Amino acid sequence: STGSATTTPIDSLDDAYITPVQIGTPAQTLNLDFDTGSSDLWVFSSETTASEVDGQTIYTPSKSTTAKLLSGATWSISYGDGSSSSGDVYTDTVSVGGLTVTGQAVESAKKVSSSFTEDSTIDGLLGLAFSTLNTVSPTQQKTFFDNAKASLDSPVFTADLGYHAPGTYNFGFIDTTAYTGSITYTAVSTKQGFWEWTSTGYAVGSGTFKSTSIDGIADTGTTLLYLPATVVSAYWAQVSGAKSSSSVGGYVFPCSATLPSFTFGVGSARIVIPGDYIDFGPISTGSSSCFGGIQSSAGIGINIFGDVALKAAFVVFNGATTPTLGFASK
Repeated sequence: STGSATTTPIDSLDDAYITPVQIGTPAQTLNLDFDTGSSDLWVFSSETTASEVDGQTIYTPSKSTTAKLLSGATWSISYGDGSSSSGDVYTDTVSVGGLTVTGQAVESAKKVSSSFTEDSTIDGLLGLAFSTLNTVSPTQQKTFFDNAKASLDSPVFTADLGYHAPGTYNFGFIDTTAYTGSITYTAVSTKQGFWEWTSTGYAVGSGTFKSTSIDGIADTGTTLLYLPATVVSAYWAQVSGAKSSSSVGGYVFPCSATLPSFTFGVGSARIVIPGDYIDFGPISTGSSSCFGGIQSSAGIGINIFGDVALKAAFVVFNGATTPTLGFASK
């Protein structure tokens, strides 16, 4: 089997991407944030504290003939950005882009943090990291991909995120028309439960490539590119007037600037992030200070190849017995 679904930016800045997911019978379609940095499929629901729902579409398990309470199971997750959610668990039929999993754990939120409430466009998350990170207790549950894997034509999914435009998540096949040149594959460590890999270096603009190992994760659920402070300083040093602002929470730059590109290495291959992808717009409405899309990972504890990086590539998440990641230009 295969599946293919379009993923759409939630706003004009590509702050996140949503993908329609069918849950239950008859189908209830929710728009979920596909997150290769976590491993829980959770949704706003009829059980979510009413004051914490503001515009989201909810899953109502009582209206699904295939929903079953997973008795005694609870979940609770805290994300790197300090957001959180928790609740109980149903199993139900879940389909993405024509690919169907029966008996998928659907984690129903009883509580969500303010950042989730305030984002009316995101109805929940669909985790695509390794199932070892799943938070369901006392019986850990599998991700949608893990459940689908054996049925797929090939045990892979691909992320093809757009810049200020829709893109595609495919399951079970590699669309050879969706990228240019060749796909370069690189090793993954699953030790921390992430799609963790090592970039071979970087360049800023038309500058020389610096060969250096940068361990990080491929994370579709993180907006920005978070890299070591040395790398980030080298980038922003090429933008007149750019500075790190403790009050704003990262590097800002004059909105009048033209940003240089940023290149990252994948083995001997190179992925080029155009400068425009690094512009996240005014820090507040009407400001001439703009927020940067490349930020320091210092104090996160891990480097994160988030959407800023991934949207410059066609990315293969190869879930074979020994997982790997593939990157191609597009």
